[PDB]
Amino acid sequence: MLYHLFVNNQVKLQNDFKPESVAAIRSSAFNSKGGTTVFNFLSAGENILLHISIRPGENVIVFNSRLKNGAWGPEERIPYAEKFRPPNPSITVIDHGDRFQIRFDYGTSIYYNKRIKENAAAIAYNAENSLFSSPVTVDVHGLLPPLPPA
Amino acid sequence: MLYHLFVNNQVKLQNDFKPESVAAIRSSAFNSKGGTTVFNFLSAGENILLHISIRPGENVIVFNSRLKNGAWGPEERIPYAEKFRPPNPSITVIDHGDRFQIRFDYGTSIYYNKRIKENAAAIAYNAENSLFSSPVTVDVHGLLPPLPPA
Amino acid sequence: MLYHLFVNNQVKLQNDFKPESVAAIRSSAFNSKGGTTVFNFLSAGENILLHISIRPGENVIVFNSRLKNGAWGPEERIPYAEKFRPPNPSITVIDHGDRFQIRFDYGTSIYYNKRIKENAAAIAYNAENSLFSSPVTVDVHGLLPPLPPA
Amino acid sequence: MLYHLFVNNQVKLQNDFKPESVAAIRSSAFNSKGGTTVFNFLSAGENILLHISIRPGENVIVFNSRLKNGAWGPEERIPYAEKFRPPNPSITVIDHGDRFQIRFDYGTSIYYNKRIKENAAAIAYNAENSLFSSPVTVDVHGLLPPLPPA
Ligand SMILES: CC(=O)N[C@@H]1[C@@H](O)[C@H](O[C@@H]2O[C@H](CO)[C@H](O)[C@H](O[C@H]3O[C@H](CO)[C@H](O)[C@H](O)[C@H]3O)[C@H]2O)[C@@H](CO)O[C@H]1O
Ligand SMILES: CC(=O)N[C@@H]1[C@@H](O)[C@H](O[C@@H]2O[C@H](CO)[C@H](O)[C@H](O[C@H]3O[C@H](CO)[C@H](O)[C@H](O)[C@H]3O)[C@H]2O)[C@@H](CO)O[C@H]1O
Ligand SMILES: CC(=O)N[C@@H]1[C@@H](O)[C@H](O[C@@H]2O[C@H](CO)[C@H](O)[C@H](O[C@H]3O[C@H](CO)[C@H](O)[C@H](O)[C@H]3O)[C@H]2O)[C@@H](CO)O[C@H]1O
Ligand SMILES: CC(=O)N[C@@H]1[C@@H](O)[C@H](O[C@@H]2O[C@H](CO)[C@H](O)[C@H](O[C@H]3O[C@H](CO)[C@H](O)[C@H](O)[C@H]3O)[C@H]2O)[C@@H](CO)O[C@H]1O
Repeated sequence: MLYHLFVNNQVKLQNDFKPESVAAIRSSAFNSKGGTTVFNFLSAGENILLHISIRPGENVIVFNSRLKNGAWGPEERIPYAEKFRPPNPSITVIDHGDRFQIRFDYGTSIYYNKRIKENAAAIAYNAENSLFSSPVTVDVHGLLPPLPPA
Repeated sequence: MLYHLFVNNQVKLQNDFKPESVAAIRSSAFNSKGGTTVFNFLSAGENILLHISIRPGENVIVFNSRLKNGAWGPEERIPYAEKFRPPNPSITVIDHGDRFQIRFDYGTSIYYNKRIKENAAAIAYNAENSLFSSPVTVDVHGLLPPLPPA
Repeated sequence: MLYHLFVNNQVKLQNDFKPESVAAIRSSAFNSKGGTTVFNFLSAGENILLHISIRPGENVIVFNSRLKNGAWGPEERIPYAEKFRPPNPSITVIDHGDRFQIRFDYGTSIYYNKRIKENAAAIAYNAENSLFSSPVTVDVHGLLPPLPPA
Repeated sequence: MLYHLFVNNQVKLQNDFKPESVAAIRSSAFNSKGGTTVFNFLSAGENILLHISIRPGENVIVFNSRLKNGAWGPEERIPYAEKFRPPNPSITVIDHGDRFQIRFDYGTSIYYNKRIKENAAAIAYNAENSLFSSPVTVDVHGLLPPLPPA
């Protein structure tokens, strides 16, 4: 399923993003002078299951979770440098049941253990001066599709 | 290369769309009550190498070519019905040197012999009440990529 | 990297199967009346890092590990029924660092925590009356490749 | 549909190779010192619809056709040099109705107008000292599949 997720907006998923699901986010551009860019996977009740806060200025990517009216929990962070590949940077998220796998253009995958046991009903995209395009292309799969030889 | 082509706008290709090139156009939606939707492959001098006029009302898809300040030539047309597959309809265009191959979601390919011997420098998208989303996702290849087993 | 793995034989990998690596095994046939079929991921020292024993007669698929001249460890099982799709069944294995993910044609993935900390140097295929063809096609990737829309 | 085509043998297709069909042939090896290697697309009546003679020693690849007990027609040639990419060279053939498109690893496609109007029922592979592995992996599609971003 293809979705066009606009900045400071979100997309309501046709089906719940759950175990086996794969979300491939791709941007048509890379704005070098962009600021903090955020992607959230939200449950039907608007809980933030997965929070991805890309911070060029602070040189880190922060992962966290939070209930709608709750506080953020401990942060899991990695360095921002050498993760995205211009001019079409991407972000791939896979639900492995007990944890999410997050892959950028470079480096090894990032694994984030699930904190809120609910499936995602929507994906949000927030930024004042986005690092990526608006919208970003989002292809969501119910399971990993057949792979090309290369 | 990924591009986001907005309605009544166009995208300047990073490289010329020429023999072997493949353009995969995908829409995040299908507007059943949409009107005539148009896609043009333009040369650097703005000649319309390939004109694709999808007409739901007239129930036909018309293919043609025209120089910037010239007149349209003879039309090559096929029935509109049962070509697109909602909710993510697509259009694939391949440059085979002496002709273009155009493929929709259903039916056999359409072959259109080249009339203006120039390479395409941009792709335009025009519609008053588009049948597709805005923008549409466009992945352009310099050659056919490796194919998945399915 | 493409390999042709023959029954009761193995293939030596050009590169070590390590974190991020993906192996897509595909069969050109499905012999419904075949017997127990095994696939092993071996280390350079010939330790069996991942043993996949497909037993149609016992209606089960067994996962385990063992040192070259050591004993099998505790078994991890899953039903055999409705996992493979004829006439071209497949098995996909992905190294996630701390565990392997194994996916068949249907159902959820199976996750197997690593027990021997070494990378795989070869993949073996054993059977007297295999459920699959000989050889089976094996495409091995250093990392997940770009994914098609479907 | 996946097939394993062994040298000096052939595979009978489950479906007729016809317009829109695509056959991706891939080798698990490249024997630079091999000799002339041939691939034929045959009709049910065993007419050779498309003959591809790869001759490294003559530095040429020859295309032709001929009836089961008939004579070769006029040859269509292209240089052999820099067409294949080791260690996993490939050959892709697409049926465009009025002609076949043949693509190797490098260079532009070769187009061959159909001379015998029948669909292919089998694909043959012949060689005394093949440039490729035995068997070669062959994935046959009824139509072009969705394409990955790259
Ligand atoms: C080094 C360190 O610990 N710094 C902390 C900051 O990371 C932290 O900033 C917040 O971090 C959370 C995730 O841990 C979010 O990224 C949060 O931003 C998001 O929530 C905001 C409301 O809380 C607001 O809605 C933003 O638009 C949205 O992006 C971010 O503020 C701060 C605050 O907790 O503490 C620092 O110590
Ligand atoms: C049955 C028949 O022959 N009908 C003819 C119409 O198809 C034709 O309409 C024009 O067709 C051309 C392609 O053949 C274009 O689609 C054209 O529209 C486009 O160009 C316009 C300017 O000429 C304008 O810019 C539109 O926005 C753009 O989409 C379309 O008008 C008419 C006119 O030639 O004749 C009919 O006989
Ligand atoms: C219910 C139960 O516990 N059954 C046990 C069997 O599963 C088990 O069978 C062996 O299981 C291991 C995996 O745990 C292997 O699959 C093993 O087969 C392989 O090793 C054999 C030598 O041990 C032999 O080489 C086979 O060819 C090879 O495939 C399989 O026999 C048995 C024995 O451990 O115990 C049962 O209790
Ligand atoms: C420059 C030139 O014209 N050379 C001609 C050769 O190419 C030609 O060789 C034959 O070419 C055809 C294709 O046109 C085949 O490739 C043929 O090989 C195949 O058929 C053989 C029987 O005719 C035999 O069965 C081979 O095993 C099989 O691969 C190849 O010999 C020759 C002969 O036609 O004439 C040259 O003038």
